Amino acid sequence: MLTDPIADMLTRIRNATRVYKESTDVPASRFKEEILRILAREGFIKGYERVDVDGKPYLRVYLKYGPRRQGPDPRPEQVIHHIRRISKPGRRVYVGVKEIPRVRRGLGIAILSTSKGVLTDREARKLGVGGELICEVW
Amino acid sequence: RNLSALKRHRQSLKRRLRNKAKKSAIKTLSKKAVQLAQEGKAEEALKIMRKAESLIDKAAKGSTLHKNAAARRKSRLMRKVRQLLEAAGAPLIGGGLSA
Amino acid sequence: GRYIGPVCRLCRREGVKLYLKGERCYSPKCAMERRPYPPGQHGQKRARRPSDYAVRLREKQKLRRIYGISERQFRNLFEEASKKKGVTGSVFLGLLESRLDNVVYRLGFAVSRRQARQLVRHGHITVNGRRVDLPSYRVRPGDEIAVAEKSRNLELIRQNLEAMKGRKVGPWLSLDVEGMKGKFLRLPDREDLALPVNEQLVIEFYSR
Amino acid sequence: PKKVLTGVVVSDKMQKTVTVLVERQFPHPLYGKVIKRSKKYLAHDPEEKYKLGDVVEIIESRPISKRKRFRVLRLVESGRMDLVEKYLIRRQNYQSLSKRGGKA
Amino acid sequence: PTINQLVRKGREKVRKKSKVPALKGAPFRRGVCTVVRTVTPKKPNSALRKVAKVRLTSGYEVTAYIPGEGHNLQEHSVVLIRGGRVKDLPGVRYHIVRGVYDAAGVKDRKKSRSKYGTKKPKEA
Amino acid sequence: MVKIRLARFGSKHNPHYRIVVTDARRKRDGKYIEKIGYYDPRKTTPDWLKVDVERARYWLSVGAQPTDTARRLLRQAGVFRQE
RNA sequence: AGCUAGUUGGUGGGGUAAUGGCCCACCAAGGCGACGACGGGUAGCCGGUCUGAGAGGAUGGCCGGCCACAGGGGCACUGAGACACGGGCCCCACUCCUACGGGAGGCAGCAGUUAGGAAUCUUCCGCAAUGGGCGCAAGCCUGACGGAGCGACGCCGCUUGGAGGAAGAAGCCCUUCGGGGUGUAAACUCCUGAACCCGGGACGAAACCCCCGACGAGGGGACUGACGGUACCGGGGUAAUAGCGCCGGCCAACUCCGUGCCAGCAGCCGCGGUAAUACGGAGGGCGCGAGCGUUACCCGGAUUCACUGGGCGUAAAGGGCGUGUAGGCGGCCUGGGGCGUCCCAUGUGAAAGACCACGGCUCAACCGUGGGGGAGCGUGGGAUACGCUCAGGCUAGACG
RNA sequence: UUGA
RNA sequence: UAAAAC
Ligand SMILES: [K+]
Ligand SMILES: [K+]
Ligand SMILES: [K+]
Ligand SMILES: [K+]
Ligand SMILES: [K+]
Ligand SMILES: [K+]
Ligand SMILES: [K+]
Ligand SMILES: [K+]
Ligand SMILES: [K+]
Ligand SMILES: [K+]
Ligand SMILES: [K+]
Ligand SMILES: [K+]
Ligand SMILES: [K+]
Ligand SMILES: [K+]
Ligand SMILES: [K+]
Ligand SMILES: [K+]
Ligand SMILES: [K+]
Ligand SMILES: [K+]
Ligand SMILES: [K+]
Ligand SMILES: [K+]
Ligand SMILES: [K+]
Ligand SMILES: [K+]
Ligand SMILES: [K+]
Ligand SMILES: [Mg+2]
Ligand SMILES: [Mg+2]
Ligand SMILES: [Mg+2]
Ligand SMILES: [Mg+2]
Ligand SMILES: [Mg+2]
Ligand SMILES: [Mg+2]
Ligand SMILES: [Mg+2]
Ligand SMILES: [Mg+2]
Ligand SMILES: [Mg+2]
Ligand SMILES: [Mg+2]
Ligand SMILES: [Mg+2]
Ligand SMILES: [Mg+2]
Ligand SMILES: [Mg+2]
Ligand SMILES: [Mg+2]
Ligand SMILES: [Mg+2]
Ligand SMILES: [Mg+2]
Ligand SMILES: [Mg+2]
Ligand SMILES: [Mg+2]
Ligand SMILES: [Mg+2]
Ligand SMILES: [Mg+2]
Ligand SMILES: [Mg+2]
Ligand SMILES: [Mg+2]
Ligand SMILES: [Mg+2]
Ligand SMILES: [Mg+2]
Ligand SMILES: [Mg+2]
Ligand SMILES: [Mg+2]
Ligand SMILES: [Mg+2]
Ligand SMILES: [Mg+2]
Ligand SMILES: [Mg+2]
Ligand SMILES: [Mg+2]
Ligand SMILES: [Mg+2]
Ligand SMILES: [Mg+2]
Ligand SMILES: [Mg+2]
Ligand SMILES: [Mg+2]
Ligand SMILES: [Mg+2]
Ligand SMILES: [Mg+2]
Ligand SMILES: [Mg+2]
Ligand SMILES: [Mg+2]
Ligand SMILES: [Mg+2]
Ligand SMILES: [Mg+2]
Ligand SMILES: [Mg+2]
Ligand SMILES: [Mg+2]
Ligand SMILES: [Mg+2]
Ligand SMILES: [Mg+2]
Ligand SMILES: [Mg+2]
Ligand SMILES: [Mg+2]
Ligand SMILES: [Mg+2]
Ligand SMILES: [Mg+2]
Ligand SMILES: [Mg+2]
Ligand SMILES: [Mg+2]
Ligand SMILES: [Mg+2]
Ligand SMILES: [Mg+2]
Ligand SMILES: [Mg+2]
Ligand SMILES: [Mg+2]
Ligand SMILES: [Mg+2]
Ligand SMILES: [Mg+2]
Ligand SMILES: [Mg+2]
Ligand SMILES: [Mg+2]
Ligand SMILES: [Mg+2]
Ligand SMILES: [Mg+2]
Ligand SMILES: [Mg+2]
Ligand SMILES: [Zn+2]
Repeated sequence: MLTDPIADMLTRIRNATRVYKESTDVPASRFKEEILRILAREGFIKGYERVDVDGKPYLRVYLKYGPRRQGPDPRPEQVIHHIRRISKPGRRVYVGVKEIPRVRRGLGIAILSTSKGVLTDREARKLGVGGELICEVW
Repeated sequence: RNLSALKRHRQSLKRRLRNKAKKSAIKTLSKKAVQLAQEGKAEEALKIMRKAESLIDKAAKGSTLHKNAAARRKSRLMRKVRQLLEAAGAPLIGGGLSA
Repeated sequence: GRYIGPVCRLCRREGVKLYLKGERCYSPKCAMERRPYPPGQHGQKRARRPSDYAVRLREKQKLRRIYGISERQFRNLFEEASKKKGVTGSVFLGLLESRLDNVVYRLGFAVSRRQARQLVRHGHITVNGRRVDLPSYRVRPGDEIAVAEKSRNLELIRQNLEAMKGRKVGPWLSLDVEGMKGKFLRLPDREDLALPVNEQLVIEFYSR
Repeated sequence: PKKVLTGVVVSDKMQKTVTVLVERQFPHPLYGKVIKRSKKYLAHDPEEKYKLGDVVEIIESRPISKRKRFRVLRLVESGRMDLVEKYLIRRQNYQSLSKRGGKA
Repeated sequence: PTINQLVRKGREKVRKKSKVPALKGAPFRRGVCTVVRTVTPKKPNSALRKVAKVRLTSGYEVTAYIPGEGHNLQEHSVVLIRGGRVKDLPGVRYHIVRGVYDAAGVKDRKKSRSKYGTKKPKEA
Repeated sequence: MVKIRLARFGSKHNPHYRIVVTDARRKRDGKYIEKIGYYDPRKTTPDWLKVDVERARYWLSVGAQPTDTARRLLRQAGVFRQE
């Protein structure tokens, strides 16, 4: 058993991209799927899709990267130079709308889970609501 | 030395005595009444009970008891009295107690 | 209060020309002209590479010494400038520049700042017709700075205000050489002033 | 408004008085983690109406005694010693914490 | 530590021990001299540093350095202690205030005078 | 009894009072119940005396007793004019 | 690390303005504690204050709010109110009177004395102003207060001069002995004119009161200033206090002589044993300036107790291992609830302070006015993603 | 032996 | 060799 599926996911991703994988499977849950959408729309990953491995539901997550590069070490840049978990079991982090942070002066996002669904710090700010600060990506 | 308002003391001692005396009477009569009732002697148990009521209310006219202090006493009195009587019966003189 | 001592030695230390004397500072009789090198028994030896600190110091010393203001008053002004909205550097200068003892100097009633200071003290100056003998008094926009009538006929105010005929006056100021009165038009913009000083360094000195 | 609290009756060895265990949750002031603290209230029960295991509402009342400043508003949920258990046990572990002896 | 841990034990605040039990943390303490010895420097020094055992008002007895070229402190000299150790003589953690009470200022001192209690010499 | 009086707030030689409603027993510069005006005895500005007439009238309506000086100022501001 | 007998609860009383083991009979045998009881130590709490980028740390003097105390202990009387600082009773310690039986007293009110201490003021003026008590009022009382006095203790403003002056006096200091420095600094020339001397001279004070009117609204009139002959205005008018720390690195400022592990310096690293920019003096220089240094103490730098924001193979740090209690934490789907969480409205968040703005003292310090802030908590309404809870389902964890 |  | 010491 995973103690925190959401962190598990952000990591599977963190790890998959650090070795330039093409996709990466993660056990499914609506909530996880919901975050992937934000992740897609913001253009961090190419997208994802429901699949079945060994007969159990997963979520292929097609990752994205920059272009090849010059000089020593041609490995591309990462679209996801960062992806950390904020709230964690046994230390949840909740914020008010005036308390939603601004990741990298806006060049990054923060996915919150509010009583109006899962949204980015901009979306959440817009609808004028706060919630559980899930993670920040940039 | 000599703060002429020693007069306040001088007076408190009088008022003290004046009160102490009014209450001493209230108590004695209250008992007398409670005792008479406790023996079924309704006729006079109330007779005396009324003096007590009257004495109490008068004491409340000035600083002696004044207030709900009186109320409390009249209450606890008629309460004890009516009861000790209704343990033999016959509320004769029907002094202070109603119906 | 105020320095009160050899002022040319200050020019020589900052290596730049400061005008703590008005005339003479223009004449080749100036000390910055004769021996343009630090005062003292070592002013002529090779100056060692100054430390980042020395630089910020010397720079700020320069600016402050230009107005003859005390490190005390000089600092309080800077802290006031910091708090206010707007580029601290600019605001600071506008403030140092709004000092009556200085405005009187800008309007040529005096040849130097140290002189304009004494003019203010000895009541020879006026603000909106009311007397003011506070060198630190802060002139606001619209205020009119004049000369006490009782003073208008002074052997000194003659030359100074006379020699002011046909002379230009800073963009933020207007001078009426006849009525012996000028007007503080607006707070000097950083670019209006041309001081041999880099405020960034100053802002950074008080940063430390 | 008179404060109202909800808890479990963890004792009723007292005449017309039951011990209600109320819990609360709050963000630790510096560390944020939601922590759960709890307190026991001696509520007034004039009819010996409530029993061990009863979850009830307690309401700020006028003093009934030193210590008693609450009355049982109403029964929220009948029997459930699962809660009473935690308590008894947590208190039972106290034995094994001195210089004497108890249980593991 | 985990958060649960910090929630349970929390961090412990750093306490600070004094270098000057001049008691009441008082800036200065008055005392009377016992001895007026001399001491040997340690580590890599050599000289006859002038110390003084002092019985303070604060019910204390401690050694205190006598700064300056030379003093006039006998046995029962009334002195003022000010605190400031002396890297060389372990045990000496205070200084006598030249210029206060029985300890006379320093003579012929023309520079760092406020320290060493020396009035300004007239000149003309 | 409650009162409508002056509370000194200026500074040395620079007195500025506050017309206040405070309990009679309180120190003067102490905790008042309500400010209902102010007064600059040296009338150093065009506005050296303001009074919330509606409010003053309210307190007077419930017992508040003005100082003889506060009564004077309250009058000057038309608290008692009934034309 | 266990605590508890009025102890926890009950019935009936007593008591108070009033609830209540507050107190008393009688009855039950309870109550409290690792979510830290009991004990020990220390301490009046708060608005705020200092510091910090913040989070936080430290703090509670002045001012405002609450509490407690009035030589120490206890008690009640009087009264709307007290268990009463300048009221009462008793015990105690002390001081004073004593014809020895016995009495008198309590500055943690203002001022002052003495003691202790490194250290903290005038036995001042006034009741004019504000406020308070009593009085129908005149008025009386008010060491509350408004003022002055002393102390650079702090903050702010101000002066010890301004302009001209030698390819540059003398003196003093270095020197390649040519000269370099102090330095336009000085003397000088001219100008202004703090101090001081005359003249004028204040706001703060219009009420209470009297008259008219109705003892009201309204109107009219009179008295009253401690600060003070002070502030300030005008006239005249002298060129007239500068000190303190530092100059080896950190750290801005360097040379000669003296001294020779000595005398001494020293915040840390360190410096002095013959040529020391580090000891002492001198010339020169840097910093700051009616102050400048020192000591002590708080925060900072210190992400060095790390929530923001740290670590544990060899640096300090994994428990010798297991079993397991409490606690902490919890896979996937659906539904109810709506505690956590989030949202709107509302109440509260005093004044002062802090922030912004305008304004009053010539400025400022200081002060007045106005505006904007605000976490937390109460109330009403709403949201339901996540956490929690209840109910049902699943098989990917676990177990068989 | 000390110190550098 | 400056000293401690011989
Ligand atoms: K009487
Ligand atoms: K003009
Ligand atoms: K036990
Ligand atoms: K009324
Ligand atoms: K009872
Ligand atoms: K304790
Ligand atoms: K602050
Ligand atoms: K923070
Ligand atoms: K605190
Ligand atoms: K505190
Ligand atoms: K605090
Ligand atoms: K009238
Ligand atoms: K004059
Ligand atoms: K002169
Ligand atoms: K020599
Ligand atoms: K040497
Ligand atoms: K030297
Ligand atoms: K030296
Ligand atoms: K520190
Ligand atoms: K070990
Ligand atoms: K062990
Ligand atoms: K609220
Ligand atoms: K739900
Ligand atoms: Mg009798
Ligand atoms: Mg009465
Ligand atoms: Mg003149
Ligand atoms: Mg029971
Ligand atoms: Mg509770
Ligand atoms: Mg040595
Ligand atoms: Mg020290
Ligand atoms: Mg009126
Ligand atoms: Mg027991
Ligand atoms: Mg009862
Ligand atoms: Mg009762
Ligand atoms: Mg009890
Ligand atoms: Mg304790
Ligand atoms: Mg204490
Ligand atoms: Mg910090
Ligand atoms: Mg700050
Ligand atoms: Mg803070
Ligand atoms: Mg206070
Ligand atoms: Mg005493
Ligand atoms: Mg009474
Ligand atoms: Mg009394
Ligand atoms: Mg007294
Ligand atoms: Mg003494
Ligand atoms: Mg008076
Ligand atoms: Mg009065
Ligand atoms: Mg000379
Ligand atoms: Mg000159
Ligand atoms: Mg003249
Ligand atoms: Mg009068
Ligand atoms: Mg008449
Ligand atoms: Mg009449
Ligand atoms: Mg009138
Ligand atoms: Mg240097
Ligand atoms: Mg020699
Ligand atoms: Mg020697
Ligand atoms: Mg030195
Ligand atoms: Mg030498
Ligand atoms: Mg040096
Ligand atoms: Mg040095
Ligand atoms: Mg810093
Ligand atoms: Mg820290
Ligand atoms: Mg570490
Ligand atoms: Mg080892
Ligand atoms: Mg190790
Ligand atoms: Mg091991
Ligand atoms: Mg468990
Ligand atoms: Mg779950
Ligand atoms: Mg759980
Ligand atoms: Mg659903
Ligand atoms: Mg649910
Ligand atoms: Mg809720
Ligand atoms: Mg609110
Ligand atoms: Mg406020
Ligand atoms: Mg102004
Ligand atoms: Mg305000
Ligand atoms: Mg808010
Ligand atoms: Mg609400
Ligand atoms: Mg609500
Ligand atoms: Mg719902
Ligand atoms: Mg289930
Ligand atoms: Mg098994
Ligand atoms: Zn020049």
